[PDB]
This record gives sequence, C-alpha cells and structure tokens, in this order.
Amino acid sequence: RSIMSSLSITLNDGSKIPWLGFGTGTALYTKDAEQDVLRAIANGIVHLDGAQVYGNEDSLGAAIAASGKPRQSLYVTTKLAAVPAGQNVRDTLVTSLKKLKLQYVDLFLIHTPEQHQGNLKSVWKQVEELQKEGLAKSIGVSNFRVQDLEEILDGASVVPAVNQIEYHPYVFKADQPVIEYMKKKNIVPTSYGGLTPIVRFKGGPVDPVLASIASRVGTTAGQSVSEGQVLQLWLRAKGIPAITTSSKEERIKEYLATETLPGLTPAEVQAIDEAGSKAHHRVFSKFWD
Repeated sequence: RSIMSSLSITLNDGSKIPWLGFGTGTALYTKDAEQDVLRAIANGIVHLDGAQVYGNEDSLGAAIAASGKPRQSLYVTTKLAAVPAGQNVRDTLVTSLKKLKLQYVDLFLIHTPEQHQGNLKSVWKQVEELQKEGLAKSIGVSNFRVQDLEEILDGASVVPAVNQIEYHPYVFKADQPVIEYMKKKNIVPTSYGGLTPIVRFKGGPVDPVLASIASRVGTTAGQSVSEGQVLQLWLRAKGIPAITTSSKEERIKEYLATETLPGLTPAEVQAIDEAGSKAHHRVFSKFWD
C-alpha cells in the first residue's frame, strides 16, 4: 500500500492526501505511540498524522524507520503548536523534521487559532514561506472557524489546502457554515473524532440509523459491517479524509475495509445528517461553541 495505491482526495494544490489516516493523537506514552504507528503502517494505512504539542513526533519517525516501508509511500502530517519564546515558525518545523527524521512533511497545519491570537496573519505568511522553502509540501490549518479562515485569507498568497476539524454526525448541524465556506474556497476538511457518536455518546439518535445502514452495506458487500465503519463511510461519501486513532489491529483492519466497502447512498447520508442533527456533541475545541 502507498499513497498512489490508496483511495485519496485531491487538494487545491494538486497533491493527493490518502482518505484514510491514522493519528498518534494524545497518546500518553511514546512507547505505545511507536507501536501503534507500526501497527497502522503494517496493516496498510499510508497517512500518518502527528502534532508538535503532544510530543509524539519522535515515535512517529522511529516507527516509519522501523516499519521498513519507504517514506515516499507515506503521507506525513504534523502540526504547529505554540511558537516557543525566541523562535519562529520555521524553527518549530526544523525541530519537527529532525524528530520525524524527514526532509519535509507532506502537510503542515496550524494546530489551533487559539495559540496564535493576534498573530494569525503573521503565522500563516510564515507557513506559506515554509512551503516555498521545500519543508512542507502542502500547508493548511486545524480547528479554524469561518472567522479564523477569513483572517488568514485576507492578503494570503496560498489558500489552506485543508482544515482538520472535529467532524462526525453530532457536530454536523453546527459545522454547516464552515463546511459551506470551505467548499467555496476549495479547502478540504479532514475529520478527527469520526467515531465520537458511538464511543462517547452510545445510545443517541444516530445509533439505530447506523445499525440499519451497516446491515445494508454489509449485505451489498457480503461481509459484516459495523456502525463504526458506517461512520467512516459517511465521511468517505462527503469526500472528507478520516483520521483514526484505534490501536487495535482488528479495528485497524475494519478501518482499512471502509476504503473499499460499498458507498452510502444519498438517502443514507441524509439519514445520518438528520439523525446527527438531533443532538450537538462537540468534544474538542470547545471555543467553537
């Protein structure tokens, strides 16, 4: 499996980002983070999502090196945290690249606008220069509201390629404005937290809908399909890359299956939209509310 051999989404700069990703997330121990990345790579996930702030870039780089998979087969994202005192954005990326043991990242994101209040335009210009310098192939943002995007786009030479956000049926209704804005600017959303409805809020209104659709998709595919896999197919139907976090090979194998399971129909996506819209559950980036 490689970026080329995998389902991918085309970004506004021409590059392809694999639809299925795996993130080290907020993994507490770097020893676990490394093993989970190795498991993700071994099972065929070719999109790896890291972040400065949680300190797991060393594990991500060690796992890439230990996997035996060519780095050029993989798409690597990392994310700008706060700029340490006496440094600039470039400094953090050079530090990230040394930890990742890479010459460039495929994608460099501003992790959150809350860490750059009053300096958003300055930070984005610096990230634009890092793309010119060859250190980040594509550049984007994370957890940016419409207003935040408006700010950095005012006088920008590069439109962010992605906005990585919490995205699942229980934020669907609240996120409709930013989703519409991004589609007008050709910013691709990428989702984290895609399993939130059933991991954190099992028993809400989306569950019977997911159960019904999983039965349908399963009969079309000739294999058992879980409610979690339908939540990813919902993202796939919208063209939104899914960043996952499960450590377990059995769940990782399920994620992989959703790359090629039969797609959801319009009525099925609509039904999930509607059921999700009966409840708002935002787990991360509460400043959005």
